[PDB]
Amino acid sequence: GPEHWHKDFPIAKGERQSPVDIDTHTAKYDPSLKPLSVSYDQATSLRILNNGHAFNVEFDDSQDKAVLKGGPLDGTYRLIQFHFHWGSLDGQGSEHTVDKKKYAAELHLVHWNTKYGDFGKAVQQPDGLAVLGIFLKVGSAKPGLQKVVDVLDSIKTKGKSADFTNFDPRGLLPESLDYWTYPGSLTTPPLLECVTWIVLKEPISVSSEQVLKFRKMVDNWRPAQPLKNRQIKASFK
Ligand SMILES: [Zn+2]
Repeated sequence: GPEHWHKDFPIAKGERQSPVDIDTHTAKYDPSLKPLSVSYDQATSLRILNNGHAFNVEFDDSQDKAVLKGGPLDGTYRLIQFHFHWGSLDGQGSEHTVDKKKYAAELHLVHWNTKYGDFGKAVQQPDGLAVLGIFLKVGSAKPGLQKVVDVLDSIKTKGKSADFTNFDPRGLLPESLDYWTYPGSLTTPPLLECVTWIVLKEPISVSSEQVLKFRKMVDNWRPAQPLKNRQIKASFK
């Protein structure tokens, strides 16, 4: 596991690895950051599948039917999938941290830069993927989330999948798209340094009834990585 990733994947000791802690004092507000555009009105989900590390909802990236522009990014990024990381106890579970503070879970909406013509060729570049990072606090319910948790048992174990259509990812957004952003990597192997992270300040809510159905596979995240030379910029003053 994570301590012995550097064996098979030596990018793991790299100068741009993710996730990172976000000490808010140093995270200086950049006003050249345009604001965050999200066109998901024609997002076409295909499958939900437990891959024996987490569960991924797959999307149709055949054309610009669900795209991410603005923020720090040059061009159009296509939604390809989203998946979660989550813990055992609930004061642990998120990949990223804020002043060392940790959420129950983190939701990662993954997009790839159409400059490069598919995910395969995108993952090979520094500006290849843009990953939209959203925290989960446990609290008020999430109707957006409810359509997911429902079907979690028709994929109990590693390898099982399902049809999963007309899922609307905009149900997973918070009311504030204020964000920190830094250059980083996949949090899981192959840990490729091909990612412009977009971590949102505002978490969403999920009910206790929702986090328990997500286990009935725990602590499936990765420790804070060294920030090295990198600046974290912030969209909010
Ligand atoms: Zn992830």
